[PDB]
Amino acid sequence: TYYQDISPSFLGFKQEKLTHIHFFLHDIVTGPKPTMIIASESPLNGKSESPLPFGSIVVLEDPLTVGPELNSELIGKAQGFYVTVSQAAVLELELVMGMTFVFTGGKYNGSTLSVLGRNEIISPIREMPIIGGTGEFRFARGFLQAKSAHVEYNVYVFHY
Amino acid sequence: ATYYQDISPSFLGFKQEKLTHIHFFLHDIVTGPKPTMIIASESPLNGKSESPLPFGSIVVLEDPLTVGPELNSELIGKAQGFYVTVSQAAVLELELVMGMTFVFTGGKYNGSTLSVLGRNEIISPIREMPIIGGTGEFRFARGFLQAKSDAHVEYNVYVFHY
Amino acid sequence: NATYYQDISPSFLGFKQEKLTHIHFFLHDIVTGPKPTMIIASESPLNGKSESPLPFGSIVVLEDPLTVGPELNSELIGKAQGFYVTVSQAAVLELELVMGMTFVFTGGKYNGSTLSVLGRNEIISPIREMPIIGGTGEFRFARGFLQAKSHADAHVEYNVYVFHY
Amino acid sequence: TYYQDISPSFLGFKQEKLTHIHFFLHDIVTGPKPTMIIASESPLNGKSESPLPFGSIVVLEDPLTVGPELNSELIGKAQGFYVTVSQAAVLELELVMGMTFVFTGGKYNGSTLSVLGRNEIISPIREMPIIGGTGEFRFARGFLQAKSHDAHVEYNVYVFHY
Amino acid sequence: NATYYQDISPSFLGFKQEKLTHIHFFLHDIVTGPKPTMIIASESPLNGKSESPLPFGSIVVLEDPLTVGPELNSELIGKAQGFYVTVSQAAVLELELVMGMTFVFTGGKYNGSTLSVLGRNEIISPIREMPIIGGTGEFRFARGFLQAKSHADAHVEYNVYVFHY
Amino acid sequence: FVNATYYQDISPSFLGFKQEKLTHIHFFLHDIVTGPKPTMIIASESPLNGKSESPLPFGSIVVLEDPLTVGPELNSELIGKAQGFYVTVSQAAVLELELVMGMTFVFTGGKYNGSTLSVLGRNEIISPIREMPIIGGTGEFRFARGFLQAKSHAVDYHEGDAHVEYNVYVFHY
Repeated sequence: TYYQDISPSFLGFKQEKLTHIHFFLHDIVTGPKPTMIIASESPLNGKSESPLPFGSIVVLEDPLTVGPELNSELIGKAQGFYVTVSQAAVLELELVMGMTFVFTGGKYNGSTLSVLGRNEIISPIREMPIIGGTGEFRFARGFLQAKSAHVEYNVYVFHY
Repeated sequence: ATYYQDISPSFLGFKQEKLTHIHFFLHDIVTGPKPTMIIASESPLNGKSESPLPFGSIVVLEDPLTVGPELNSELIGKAQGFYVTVSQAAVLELELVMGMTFVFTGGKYNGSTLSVLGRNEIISPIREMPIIGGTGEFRFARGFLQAKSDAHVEYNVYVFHY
Repeated sequence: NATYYQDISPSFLGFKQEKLTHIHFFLHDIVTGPKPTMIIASESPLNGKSESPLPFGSIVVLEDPLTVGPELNSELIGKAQGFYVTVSQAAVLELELVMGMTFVFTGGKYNGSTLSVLGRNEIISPIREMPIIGGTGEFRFARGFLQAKSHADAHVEYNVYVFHY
Repeated sequence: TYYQDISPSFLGFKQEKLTHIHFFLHDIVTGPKPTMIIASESPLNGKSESPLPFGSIVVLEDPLTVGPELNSELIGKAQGFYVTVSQAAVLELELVMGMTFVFTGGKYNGSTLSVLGRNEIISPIREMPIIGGTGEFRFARGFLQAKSHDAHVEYNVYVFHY
Repeated sequence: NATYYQDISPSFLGFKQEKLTHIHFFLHDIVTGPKPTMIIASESPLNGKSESPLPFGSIVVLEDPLTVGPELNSELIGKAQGFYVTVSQAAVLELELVMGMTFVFTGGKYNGSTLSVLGRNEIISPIREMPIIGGTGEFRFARGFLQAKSHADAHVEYNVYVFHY
Repeated sequence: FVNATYYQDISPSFLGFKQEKLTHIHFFLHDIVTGPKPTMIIASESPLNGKSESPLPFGSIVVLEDPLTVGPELNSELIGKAQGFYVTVSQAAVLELELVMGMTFVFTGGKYNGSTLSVLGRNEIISPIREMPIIGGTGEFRFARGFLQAKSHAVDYHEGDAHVEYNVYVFHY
């Protein structure tokens, strides 16, 4: 009535904001042309029983949609690579992942987040850290959470 | 086309600081049946000076705070405190050091207070003074206050708190 | 579990970590004896007109001892000095105060340190809160608040919560 | 020289700066117009072997100069009041001060600082908190240290601000 | 005017204040000659099939000089070491890279310190912004971003802004 | 002892704040190359393989699931595993490899079970002290900033086996 909480930008301060981003990643392995490929197959290709033996390198350019249907509203790509890092895994596989997200659509059109984290696919919820970012996401500090082709993503990141 | 939302840091356990604009009118009633201030102790050179408040006078006050400049508007709080005349020249362009607190009555900040110790020359249009601290919703306050001018002053208060 | 992790002070990397300190003491107000700790410093001009023991516009000066416990015998660890002003024109017995006082501790870690306070004191309130407006000593750069507890020659329980370095 | 340290405002951040202010406060009692008057002596004047009994109130307008000589460059004035909070003894007076510093001349022209704290005049060094400030000292969190050298006390002021 | 004031560093009172620094150097990617600065550590499986020189899934590993000025003969600042991968299925000339690399600095105050980087990179875009993911040495707790500028062998202009202590 | 009792210094969580902590972590990384059950693989050979004189030629790519123990013995209490990759990145180097690594420590045991840190940095294996940044974390280690410091306890520079000791300093909430 006689008071309002305003933005520190009024007095010229650059407060940090917390931003929750939601989207779906589609790693597509079957199709006329898919989205990820084996950049270098694992030396134990012949011996392991795993479809992706220890030490496979995969690179990927997965689209990011607003909802779980593939033809949902595109908002960005996830580009980068993962690497198979569980010697014992056969199907329940474990990955280290180095991907960046690039967004197109809205405030964050052009802004990118970077990730490097450990993803053990069998887990219901999988947590990797938001390493940093560009554009609006400069000075990013945060994490993400992937549930599970198409994976639900929940990103929380501090920036300005 | 909205895959994002700027959530509050409280969602993750953090307690970010906030900036609040407070706006209200202060009523120094000097004449009438019960006035709002009184001269708790007078300057030992009262008759000598042509000033109504010779250097070294001490007024105590209790001025109501209203949403609008009419005294009848919604009363949101009150200023209590004192001030000291601090210019020797003086006469009518008085200079005061004021120590005073604001209490509020209703709203988010029902019951919270703000304290201020500062300096104003009444003759100037903008007078700035600091928010030295606060209680309640205004714990840990740090900010400033801008006053615009039997009397009614316009107050703009910018506070950081949590 | 043998343990391979411990939390350390940010001191070890040269940072000056902000600490929150909880200070607990009793403030005795001796109105008896040949040396009272308080005094009306400037009575109100409406002294005779009003029925209050301390009418609108009175000014009190105080020099009160601070002890670790509620008995005066307990360790003297400080002293509050300052002043306050009655700021209710209505009040007869339900006084409203503005206080400008500073706590100087003579005690342990904080011997020589001070906290300053300017705030409001409704004397009907069972728990009254005032803000820590700044400090010196270990209490340099202090931000915080303060809570005084007492119902209506006595004493008063202080709990202080003050961030500093 | 392939690298250089830049201020955070290049990226639009409002970084906090630590400022050291040096000046001399002049405490004039002798002469045709001094700088402090006794606004209210205590009800224990004669009953006290003391020039300022417990409970005296003094109001002050003191000039702040660059050097120790009243003639040196004038940069501001201290205004406010202080209250004698020590009983008996005397010469060993202890005072709680509420004053503000208003600065002329400089990048801090028209800016103020506020102080409320405890002055044991005996002490060689006396420390007091900077409780808030205005102008360029909005949100000031700091302290000052006064060194006891008519009088002229050396002040050294250490203020965080934006 | 005789100035009565001065700004100090907060370390005068013990604090370890954030610092923001600009670093400006040139990175040279010699892809041609007797000794280049990178090699194709793992060729992409779709070599014959793709038209681009560096097909999706290629891994390059680099150890590139950093100079203060754009001539390779310029004063040497440090190394950029690391890897990148081509992350665009359709690109033929307008490639897209996810890059992972470090900068060792042998120069002045920052001798021995490192910064890390992991981000996107559109080779043909004029301004290429990548995050500073962290750092060692003086750049512990590094936080920032970096901008690379080139044109439609090589040398690329680098401007990095980093917060640290 | 005495006059010491009226002040107590407490967690700013008592007032709802989430103060950042500084955590020191100490473990031993075990780099097993030779023998029947090793923790490494050369996911891709350097094209320099035949020509170069280094055991791990420039442009090799390794992938590792190294174990983390509290003490120097491999028999010691297992506290985590390090997983990821690195690339050889010095062309002059023969024995004194230069590595760029990207890797994650997942911890099993105690306060930090399931929490990860992630690391991307240079390490110059011959240095007596190798510093590498902590680039982010998860679980209890969300919003992590910090750095490692690895020191070689035992090491064979021809066969590649190592017992490295790590000391990580990380800030978080």
